[PDB]
Amino acid sequence: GNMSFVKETVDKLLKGYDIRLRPDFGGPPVCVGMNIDIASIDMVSEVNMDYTLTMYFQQYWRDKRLAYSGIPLNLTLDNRVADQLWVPDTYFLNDKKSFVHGVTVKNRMIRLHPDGTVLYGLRITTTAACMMDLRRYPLDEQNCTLEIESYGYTTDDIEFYWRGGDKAVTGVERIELPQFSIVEHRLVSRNVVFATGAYPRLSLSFRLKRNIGYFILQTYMPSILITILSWVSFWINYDASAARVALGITTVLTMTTINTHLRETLPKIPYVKAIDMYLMGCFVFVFLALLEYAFVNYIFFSQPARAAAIDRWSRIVFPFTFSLFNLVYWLYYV
Amino acid sequence: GNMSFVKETVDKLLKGYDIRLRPDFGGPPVCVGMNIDIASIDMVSEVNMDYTLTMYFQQYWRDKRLAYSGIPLNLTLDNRVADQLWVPDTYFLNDKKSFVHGVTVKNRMIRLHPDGTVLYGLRITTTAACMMDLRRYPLDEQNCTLEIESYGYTTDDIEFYWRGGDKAVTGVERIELPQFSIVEHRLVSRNVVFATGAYPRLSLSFRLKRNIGYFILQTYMPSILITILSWVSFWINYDASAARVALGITTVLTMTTINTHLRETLPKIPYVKAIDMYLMGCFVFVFLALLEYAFVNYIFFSQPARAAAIDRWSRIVFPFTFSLFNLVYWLYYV
Amino acid sequence: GNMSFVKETVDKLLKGYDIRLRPDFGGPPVCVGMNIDIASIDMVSEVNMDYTLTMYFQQYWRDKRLAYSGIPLNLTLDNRVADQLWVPDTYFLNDKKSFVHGVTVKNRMIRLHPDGTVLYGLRITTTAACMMDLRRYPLDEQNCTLEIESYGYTTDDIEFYWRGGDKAVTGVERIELPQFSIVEHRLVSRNVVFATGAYPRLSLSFRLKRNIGYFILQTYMPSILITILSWVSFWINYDASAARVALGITTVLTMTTINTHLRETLPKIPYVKAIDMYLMGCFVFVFLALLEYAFVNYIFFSQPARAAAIDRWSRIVFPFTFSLFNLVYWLYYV
Amino acid sequence: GNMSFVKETVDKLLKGYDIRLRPDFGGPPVCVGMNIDIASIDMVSEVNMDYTLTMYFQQYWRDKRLAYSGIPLNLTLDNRVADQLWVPDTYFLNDKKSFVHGVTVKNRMIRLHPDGTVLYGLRITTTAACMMDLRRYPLDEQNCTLEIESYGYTTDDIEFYWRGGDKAVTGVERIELPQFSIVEHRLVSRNVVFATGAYPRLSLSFRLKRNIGYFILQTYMPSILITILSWVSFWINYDASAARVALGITTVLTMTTINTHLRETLPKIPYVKAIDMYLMGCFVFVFLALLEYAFVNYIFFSQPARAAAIDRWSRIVFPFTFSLFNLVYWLYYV
Amino acid sequence: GNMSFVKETVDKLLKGYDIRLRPDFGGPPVCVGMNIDIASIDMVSEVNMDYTLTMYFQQYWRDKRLAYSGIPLNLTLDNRVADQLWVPDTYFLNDKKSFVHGVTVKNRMIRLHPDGTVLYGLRITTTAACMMDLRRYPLDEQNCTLEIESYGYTTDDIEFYWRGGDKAVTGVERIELPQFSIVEHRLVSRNVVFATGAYPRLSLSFRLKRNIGYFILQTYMPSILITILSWVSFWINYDASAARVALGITTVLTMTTINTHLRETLPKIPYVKAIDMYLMGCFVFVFLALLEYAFVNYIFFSQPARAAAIDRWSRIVFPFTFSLFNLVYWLYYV
Ligand SMILES: *[C@@H]1O[C@H](CO)[C@@H](O[C@@H]2O[C@H](CO)[C@@H](O[C@@H]3O[C@H](CO[C@H]4O[C@H](CO)[C@@H](O)[C@H](O)[C@@H]4O)[C@@H](O)[C@H](O[C@H]4O[C@H](CO)[C@@H](O)[C@H](O)[C@@H]4O)[C@@H]3O)[C@H](O)[C@H]2NC(C)=O)[C@H](O)[C@H]1NC(C)=O
Ligand SMILES: *[C@@H]1O[C@H](CO)[C@@H](O[C@@H]2O[C@H](CO)[C@@H](O[C@@H]3O[C@H](CO[C@H]4O[C@H](CO)[C@@H](O)[C@H](O)[C@@H]4O)[C@@H](O)[C@H](O[C@H]4O[C@H](CO)[C@@H](O)[C@H](O)[C@@H]4O)[C@@H]3O)[C@H](O)[C@H]2NC(C)=O)[C@H](O)[C@H]1NC(C)=O
Ligand SMILES: *[C@@H]1O[C@H](CO)[C@@H](O[C@@H]2O[C@H](CO)[C@@H](O[C@@H]3O[C@H](CO[C@H]4O[C@H](CO)[C@@H](O)[C@H](O)[C@@H]4O)[C@@H](O)[C@H](O[C@H]4O[C@H](CO)[C@@H](O)[C@H](O)[C@@H]4O)[C@@H]3O)[C@H](O)[C@H]2NC(C)=O)[C@H](O)[C@H]1NC(C)=O
Ligand SMILES: *[C@@H]1O[C@H](CO)[C@@H](O[C@@H]2O[C@H](CO)[C@@H](O[C@@H]3O[C@H](CO[C@H]4O[C@H](CO)[C@@H](O)[C@H](O)[C@@H]4O)[C@@H](O)[C@H](O[C@H]4O[C@H](CO)[C@@H](O)[C@H](O)[C@@H]4O)[C@@H]3O)[C@H](O)[C@H]2NC(C)=O)[C@H](O)[C@H]1NC(C)=O
Ligand SMILES: *[C@@H]1O[C@H](CO)[C@@H](O[C@@H]2O[C@H](CO)[C@@H](O[C@@H]3O[C@H](CO[C@H]4O[C@H](CO)[C@@H](O)[C@H](O)[C@@H]4O)[C@@H](O)[C@H](O[C@H]4O[C@H](CO)[C@@H](O)[C@H](O)[C@@H]4O)[C@@H]3O)[C@H](O)[C@H]2NC(C)=O)[C@H](O)[C@H]1NC(C)=O
Ligand SMILES: *[C@@H]1O[C@H](CO)[C@@H](O[C@@H]2O[C@H](CO)[C@@H](O)[C@H](O)[C@H]2NC(C)=O)[C@H](O)[C@H]1NC(C)=O
Ligand SMILES: *[C@@H]1O[C@H](CO)[C@@H](O)[C@H](O)[C@H]1NC(C)=O
Ligand SMILES: *[C@@H]1O[C@H](CO)[C@@H](O)[C@H](O)[C@H]1NC(C)=O
Ligand SMILES: *[C@@H]1O[C@H](CO)[C@@H](O)[C@H](O)[C@H]1NC(C)=O
Repeated sequence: GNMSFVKETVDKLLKGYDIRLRPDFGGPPVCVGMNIDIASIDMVSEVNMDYTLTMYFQQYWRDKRLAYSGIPLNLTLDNRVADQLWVPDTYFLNDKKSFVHGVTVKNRMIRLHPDGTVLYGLRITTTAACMMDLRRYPLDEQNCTLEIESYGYTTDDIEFYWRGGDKAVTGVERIELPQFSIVEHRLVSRNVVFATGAYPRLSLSFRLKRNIGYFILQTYMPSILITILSWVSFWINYDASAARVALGITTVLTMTTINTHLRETLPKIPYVKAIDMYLMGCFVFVFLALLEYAFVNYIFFSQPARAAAIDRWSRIVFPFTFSLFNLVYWLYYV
Repeated sequence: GNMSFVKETVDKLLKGYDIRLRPDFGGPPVCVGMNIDIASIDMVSEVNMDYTLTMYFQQYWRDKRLAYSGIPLNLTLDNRVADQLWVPDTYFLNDKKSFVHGVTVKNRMIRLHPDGTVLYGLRITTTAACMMDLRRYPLDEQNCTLEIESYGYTTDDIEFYWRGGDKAVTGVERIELPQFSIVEHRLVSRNVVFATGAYPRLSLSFRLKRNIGYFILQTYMPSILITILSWVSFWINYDASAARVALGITTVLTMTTINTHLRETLPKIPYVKAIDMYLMGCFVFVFLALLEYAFVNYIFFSQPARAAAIDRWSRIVFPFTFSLFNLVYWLYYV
Repeated sequence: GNMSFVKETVDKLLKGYDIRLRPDFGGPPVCVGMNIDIASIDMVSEVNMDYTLTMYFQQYWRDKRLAYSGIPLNLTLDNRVADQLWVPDTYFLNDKKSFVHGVTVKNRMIRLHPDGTVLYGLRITTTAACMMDLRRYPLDEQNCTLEIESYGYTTDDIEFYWRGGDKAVTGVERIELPQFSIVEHRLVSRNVVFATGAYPRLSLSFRLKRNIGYFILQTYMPSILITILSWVSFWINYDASAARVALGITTVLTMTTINTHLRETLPKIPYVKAIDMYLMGCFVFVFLALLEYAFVNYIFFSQPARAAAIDRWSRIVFPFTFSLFNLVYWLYYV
Repeated sequence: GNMSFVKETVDKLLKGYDIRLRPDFGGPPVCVGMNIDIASIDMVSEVNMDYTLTMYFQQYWRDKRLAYSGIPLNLTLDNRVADQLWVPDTYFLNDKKSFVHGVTVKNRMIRLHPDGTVLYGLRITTTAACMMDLRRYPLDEQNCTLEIESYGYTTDDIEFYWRGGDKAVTGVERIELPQFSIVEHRLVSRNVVFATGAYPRLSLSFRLKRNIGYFILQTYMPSILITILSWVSFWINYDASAARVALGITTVLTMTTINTHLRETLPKIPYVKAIDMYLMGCFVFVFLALLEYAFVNYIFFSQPARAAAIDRWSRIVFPFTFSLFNLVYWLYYV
Repeated sequence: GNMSFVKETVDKLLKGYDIRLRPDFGGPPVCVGMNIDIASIDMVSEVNMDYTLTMYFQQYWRDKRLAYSGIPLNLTLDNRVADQLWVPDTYFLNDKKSFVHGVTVKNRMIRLHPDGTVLYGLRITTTAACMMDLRRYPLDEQNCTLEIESYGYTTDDIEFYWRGGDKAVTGVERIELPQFSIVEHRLVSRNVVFATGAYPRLSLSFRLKRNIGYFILQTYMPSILITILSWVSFWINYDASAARVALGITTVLTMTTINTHLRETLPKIPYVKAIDMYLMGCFVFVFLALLEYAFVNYIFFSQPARAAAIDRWSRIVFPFTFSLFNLVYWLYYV
């Protein structure tokens, strides 16, 4: 109610307050509770192995030196006063690049409570590093984490606990990933023992299961249809060598074009993937079909009956072998 | 007219002023009237799901600590004095990267009125996230919003409203996006009850309808023409096996190439859209035409009359099926 | 010319000087002459509809409060003194991203003259926004401007004029652009009546004409060559249908490939372009050629005389129709 | 355990501490031990010949001006006090771009010991430059270094050394790169004599060996298969001129397409590489095959026995010559 | 060397020192000797027409106001002290983005000598604009200059010179450009008479000659081979019309594909280049070959002897004309 009285109280609290000293200095470690409200996951990139995360990050502790009485109201002070208070040396272990928004002001909130309780909130957009195993891509299921740790202090000086247990991290439900779909998020709290000593550690881990419909429609289906078309050559009269040659080589060319342009579109992740195995299997299949036709034409003149027998045998073997290969591929990667 | 008198008045007003105290602290919430004058909309990135906007953002309120007498003319102060007054902690809920233009000086305006009225203007460019459902793309209509909220204060301390009813936001017609076309913009003034409590909320949302002519001329028309060309093989005698084989397979190759180049040129949004269904339908059609020719060629030796009848049936079946497919597609996506 | 005396005079002038108060407060508006010396127009990006510019921008204005006497020289002070003066709130209406170079120091020059006049120069690299009309691309003629306006002051307080008349802008001739040749630059001074009174406005506009040689040699010529090659099928014995089918379909494939690759190379602005119209016209022509050949081959057995007549008439019509289409295209767009 | 007593001790330590003077200024050089704990290696781009690194950098030394007695605790101070001390002018010789993360605070640790020993830690993400000789790419083996030097001081003022011997650098094993695989890291400590004087110099070097399986699967195998397909025309009766013409020319087109697409997908370093030699060799082989068929067709009508002999000799020579070329390629570059 | 005495000396020197006043203000100009030690040149971009350069920039002058006595040893100070002295307003005329490396400390050095001599060192990376002409690309040879000039002061107040003559710039030998090869570097010390007076201007120019082997292997050789293959149709019996038509049209397709892929790979610089003329020439050659064959086929039935004569004449005319064109081209650009 009295602006001047509140100002006097705040100035008295700030007077004699040494920001260079943590609260309860020389005593038991000060516990800090952390709450994360994930506004949205911006973008996941396999090329850079990173995901952009936008969130509200709030820390909660108690500083005795800041305890004040006579004003029952919680004091949500202006952000600019935050520079005048001790704050935890919280940082994210695996953020490649992070920043705090500043429009129209720094997205920063300080709230004091009569018992000396301090609440400090930030709005952070951080690009965290998530190493991914893409052997089973695009049928992959990644597990991307965000780590939180104190920088200078140890467990003897500061301890981290999740504020609210499994309810501490909110907003997972409303996250919209156009390509992925969040399956499960977990919170872990523990201590990491470096050679220097023990440090607090908090981990927020999501598991993301990748959508597959787009890759089935746009990637696998063209290859399957090209492989099927390659078998048209079998039901062709052997005398019409020109048409069979044109069909086989054109299907091979189409397979090469789709493979290379998919590689161009798909991320440049340099190692083997399931999609690569399937595409090379289809390519080997069409190549073998053309080779079989060449063998048929070669032995066609000497033993036409054996050539016809080979052609009709391939008419069954090639679709059968392709189906068997597809069954093996789907079982292995599902 | 006396600059010394004005300087004395300003020094008196700033003397003892506490930036940490909102106007009428401990009393009624302070009303804030916000206006946005949009300069232009830069880009609408579907890949990153965000739009870039530039606007003059003005906040209007009253602070009694700044009321002065004797000077009828309003005080248009330098932008640096804004660092010494109190300003609302306005922030944007769905922004990813925003900044204030500072050339040549920071684009910040402070205007004080004799009755303590304060007007505070910025020139802000922001990249606001906007989740897009591109299933009906490119025939889709999107709805991109901009949310404005007080980061620290609650509805008990501050209240937002649009200064000027629905005339608060201007320049919508002056926006000229080459790609989209603005349909309707709405201003919403509400309250949101988070776990902490109630916050004001001002939402300015546009609905954009994507222009279609470019995709009609550049994407659908070539696919339709290739589909039509695939039907040429029907008006060919079965003897010209090489001719029909080459025609069908080259139409298939052309379809694949145009599909791949459209996929690469179009945004890499990795899920099924309308255009992809259309392209796969056309590809299925050319595949079926080639397969039909193969079947006719195989059965022509045994039952030439039956094969000729099947071909002449296909001559009309294929265009009819394609027309039905197009009708179904263009009803399902209109 | 004593260094200590000069320092004392400068301190005295800065003593009792209020930055927040404009000169001639509550009196005549302060005139501000402006000069621009353009160093180099970096790039003109059509995709982002913007252009990068680098220039020397100088503001020249009288100031009674800074008048000094007894020193004949015009003081040239460090940039770090400019923060202690009053400067006009000049900004640019349509700069997406503008900044001032700061290596090895801020490119800011302050010069004071005994009569109280002040010269203030900056070196600025600004990315201005230029909305382009590409309906006649690449034969377009853009008009890209730069607007200069006061931010918080009105014409009742500050006036902008081009100091030097039509010569106030220099270095336009030395500008070099890979794709454009500057035709004409214009300077305009006016006052724009916003809601909050009038505002001074200085517009500097350029008209840019796009070079056509690269597009002619790289886009239109190959399309014309393939169009001509389409007619080759006309001077072919129709009995050998396989060769003609291959020729027509492969010309269509080549046309599609070049069209897609030009789409990939050319900017991705999604609407109608003259180049697009030309490419679609050529594609339509080759498609019609293949269709005519198919119809001739179909009717070749009913009456060879009619087929030969149709073929020989096509040999005349298609070059004639193509020439007429080219005439229409080059006359409509020029 | 006395807060005010420790504050007094810290103020006394900072009382008269001159930052601008090195410890023991004018006396023996101050030995500085350095440790690096590498968090991760972000990426290794050959396009810019640079790799991004992130690590904790710790400097350990002694300053007599910062020695305290009576307080057994190691004073772990706030980061903001680091600006009031002296720290070595350590810098990296080849950092194109580097920064210190500031979320949630600048990751800067200051720790003081009773004996005046100071430990100073930073979390640095940098972009080191690493020139690469990719002639043997993708079978290359890069040597990428990070060099550390004093910017202003000489060996007479400061002497860098590795703290704790070769164990000064940790986290090498935890580094994971999708494409490479660390073989060995080395630490070098020395002095470098310039014209001005001798500078201490530290060097941390990595030897990265590139993974080869991805390119075997993606690039070499398609080319080998295309070469084998080109060989097919040898086992084709020379009467089928159209068949062999189509086969050879289509194989050439396929080789061109894969060559161009692989050149685009691969990094754009503009000089010769082993993979380029391999692709040009395959192109040479397919060109020779088509030329051989052309010669056989030309001489076929005159001396058919000679033409058949040439074809059957090509049947053996071409696979043999290709095997020899592959042997040369996989012996020289391995 | 006494710490307290040195600190007293430094404080005395800074006592009353005015940064805004240049040394010998109002008197003779102060000569500045500048050395540049180039560490590396990152990249040269034709798309942006600029080169990235990292260097040590050392200025050398004398300010008697800072002259000290009694300390024979030279002094080296923390970079922060540079904020309290006078330094020249040096800048680079043709830069686009420049920054002083600031890890760990700002890469800045200040050294003082008893005679008042000041040495000032920066570690600067800048992207300098170099207007590159690429008519003769890739056989071109560029001349890229970095200009250095004062901003506010003129030749009356300050003069620029190279400290070390032609040895002022070092490290040019160590520069490693994979794309280019440094041929010569020159230093000039001109004066420029702008409308505001005469300014010093130190120019450092490089001449870079582009390495060409990569383009010969990857760009010219495929075109030559395709042109050669286009002549295969000449050694084909005219009866086999299908084979020759397919060969010609497919060679045209391959030429178009390689030209388009080169366009995509080559920098988007939109004006005619030597490589474009060469590719257009090759394309015209294969187009004329196909046209000649078509004319031969048309005239074959009426005058078979003339057709045979034309076919046998082309086998020499086309290779001879192509060799003549190649001679003209490779003599024009070499
Ligand atoms: C992505 O992948 C990471 C791993 O790389 C997953 O993170 C792991 O999650 C599991 C749980 O799912 C964690 O396991 C937990 O470890 C805690 C710490 O254990 C240490 O300390 C204790 C003493 O305090 C020692 O005894 C122990 O040996 C370790 O040194 C435990 O306290 C937890 O116990 C809880 O669960 C068990 C049952 O599993 C119960 O019996 C307990 O009562 C208690 O409830 C638990 O064991 C593991 O530590 C995490 N890894 C790391 C490195 O911390 C992510 O979960 C995954 N992402 C997703 C979305 O799942
Ligand atoms: C893009 O998509 C967004 C949603 O994602 C759309 O935003 C919605 O816009 C509509 C209006 O078009 C909003 O509806 C309005 O909400 C107001 C606020 O309601 C709250 O407060 C009132 C009290 O003030 C409470 O009674 C109520 O329970 C809420 O707590 C209402 O005041 C508005 O009332 C109007 O309509 C009613 C009838 O429905 C009339 O009786 C009233 O007189 C009045 O005319 C209205 O209901 C909606 O809230 C917005 N969504 C969200 C999440 O807030 C955008 O409109 C869309 N883009 C475009 C271009 O349409
Ligand atoms: C790119 O496109 C822009 C427009 O989008 C062009 O800018 C226009 O340029 C023309 C000149 O070529 C400008 O026309 C001039 O406007 C001046 C301002 O008029 C206003 O203000 C005055 C008071 O100051 C009012 O009286 C008046 O009603 C307006 O409100 C006039 O003063 C000029 O008049 C002079 O020339 C005319 C003949 O043209 C004479 O009759 C007059 O006596 C006088 O000498 C003139 O009319 C126009 O205003 C500009 N646009 C804008 C928005 O300002 C660029 O030129 C174009 N780029 C290129 C390269 O051409
Ligand atoms: C990537 O490439 C870099 C080079 O570009 C490699 O770095 C080199 O590593 C070697 C070691 O493997 C370094 O060699 C060492 O140099 C030290 C400095 O030499 C000076 O001082 C000595 C006296 O101490 C003088 O004799 C000498 O003339 C110099 O003035 C030496 O001190 C080292 O000596 C060690 O080995 C010798 C035997 O060879 C022993 O007798 C010594 O006791 C001692 O153990 C050693 O010679 C070399 O200097 C590094 N290069 C540079 C430029 O410094 C990287 O190793 C490479 N990457 C990988 C992964 O290997
Ligand atoms: C890239 O291209 C630029 C030009 O665009 C080249 O820069 C030129 O470099 C040459 C030197 O290589 C410069 O020529 C020299 O200029 C000096 C300054 O001239 C001014 O000052 C003198 C008085 O001091 C006046 O007389 C004169 O009018 C000018 O006002 C001269 O002092 C030099 O003279 C010396 O050499 C000449 C022969 O060249 C002798 O005859 C003289 O006796 C004397 O020894 C000389 O003329 C030229 O000015 C530069 N041009 C520009 C625009 O800066 C770059 O060199 C080129 N890149 C590379 C790698 O070469
Ligand atoms: C100081 O400023 C005055 C005022 O601009 C300069 O006087 C001008 O001098 C030029 C020639 O150099 C004349 O063409 C102008 O007409 C003069 N203007 C006026 C108002 O007198 C003077 O030259 C400047 N001197 C210095 C050393 O900068
Ligand atoms: C302005 O007010 C000051 C302070 O009262 C006074 O000293 C001065 O004379 C006044 N000047 C004018 C022009 O009114
Ligand atoms: C010039 O200034 C110096 C320093 O203040 C002073 O000692 C000297 O007397 C002055 N001389 C004149 C002529 O003003
Ligand atoms: C703690 O420090 C305060 C302030 O210096 C002092 O008054 C008090 O006596 C000290 N107490 C002890 C036990 O050192």
